[PDB]
Amino acid sequence: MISLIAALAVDRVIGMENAMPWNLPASLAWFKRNTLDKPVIMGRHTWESIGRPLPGRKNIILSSQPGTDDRVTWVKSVDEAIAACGDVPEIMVIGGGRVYEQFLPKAQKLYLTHIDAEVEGDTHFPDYEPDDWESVFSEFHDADAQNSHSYCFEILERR
Amino acid sequence: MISLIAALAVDRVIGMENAMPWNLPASLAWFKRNTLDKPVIMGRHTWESIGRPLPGRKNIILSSQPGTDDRVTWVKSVDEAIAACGDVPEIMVIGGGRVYEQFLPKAQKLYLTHIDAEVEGDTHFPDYEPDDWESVFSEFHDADAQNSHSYCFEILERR
Ligand SMILES: CN(Cc1cnc2nc(N)nc(N)c2n1)c1ccc(C(=O)N[C@@H](CCC(=O)O)C(=O)O)cc1
Ligand SMILES: CN(Cc1cnc2nc(N)nc(N)c2n1)c1ccc(C(=O)N[C@@H](CCC(=O)O)C(=O)O)cc1
Ligand SMILES: [Ca+2]
Ligand SMILES: [Cl-]
Ligand SMILES: [Cl-]
Repeated sequence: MISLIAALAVDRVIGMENAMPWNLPASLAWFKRNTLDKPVIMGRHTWESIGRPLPGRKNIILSSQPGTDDRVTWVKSVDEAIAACGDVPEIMVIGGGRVYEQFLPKAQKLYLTHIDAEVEGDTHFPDYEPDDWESVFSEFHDADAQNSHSYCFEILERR
Repeated sequence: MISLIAALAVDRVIGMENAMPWNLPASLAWFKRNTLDKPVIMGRHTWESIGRPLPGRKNIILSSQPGTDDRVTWVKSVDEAIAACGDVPEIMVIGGGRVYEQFLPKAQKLYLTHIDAEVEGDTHFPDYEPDDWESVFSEFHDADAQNSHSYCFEILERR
């Protein structure tokens, strides 16, 4: 089963290249809890923003360009990315935009962090008609001394 | 001598009700570099925001209220704060607003990170007179894959 995990600002704006203007360690903990011990597929820009292999996960980079680093798996197509995962219960696709667009059709679950931040951006998370998806869990949190903005975790299942 | 080290958004904003809406590991690395192996003096709110004692530094908390952690030194006056420092070449004051206000008058140097972020602030860095300070180092950087906003590091020495 393929799942997409994303952090979205108002209007579904997502990061493109530069780091997003927010500080949400609680959201990063949610991210870690949901991807640990699973294969993660990301595009090149996401890899650069991360800056190192995520520990405890099989890191797969989908890109047309060459594999800089030997610590991760470089793939050139969706098929190859899938194959590289082997046979596991759940594959996590962590972005960016183009990567999400390529896997959404095959996706069965969405883990989303909705953040109350108005960011100007070009890229948006693909349009999902939540009537093709059942929202199964939603939990809101206010901003605090450690988290810059209000955020809401949501899990949606493909119906 | 005493030095103040701070991260200022536009209009000299240093703090908000919640965590600052930025992600700047480069600025945190500059903060680490310049405070390592030195005593650091902070107010209670800054302490609570950090969450733990800063490694490799002597952590001194200036507050009217009682000590909640055995890992740090709790002081009740600027005078006591200074004394707790011992015989060191440089004492770093890391905030917040009220602490900076109390130490500015005794400071000989400022290490500033100016960040291009427009935010409604709660607390601001005390107004400094540009005629009283000399900039001896400046370095600009744009936002990138890991840093959400452009910033510039500056070190000023009292004329
Ligand atoms: C830029 N980036 C991509 C990123 C960030 N937040 C997301 N958040 C959500 N919800 N979804 C994503 N796909 C997502 N992707 C990053 C950057 C750093 C780490 C990271 O350091 N993660 C550590 C946890 C934090 C830490 O140890 O500092 C981990 O083990 O996952 C993760 C993703
Ligand atoms: C909230 N806060 C106060 C803070 C933040 N940035 C600043 N930046 C500058 N330039 N000046 C300050 N006084 C300053 N103070 C913090 C929070 C965390 C860490 C921190 O984790 N510092 C690690 C470095 C970062 C890391 O390991 O992620 C250190 O060793 O100094 C420091 C200050
Ligand atoms: Ca100069
Ligand atoms: Cl990407
Ligand atoms: Cl404080």
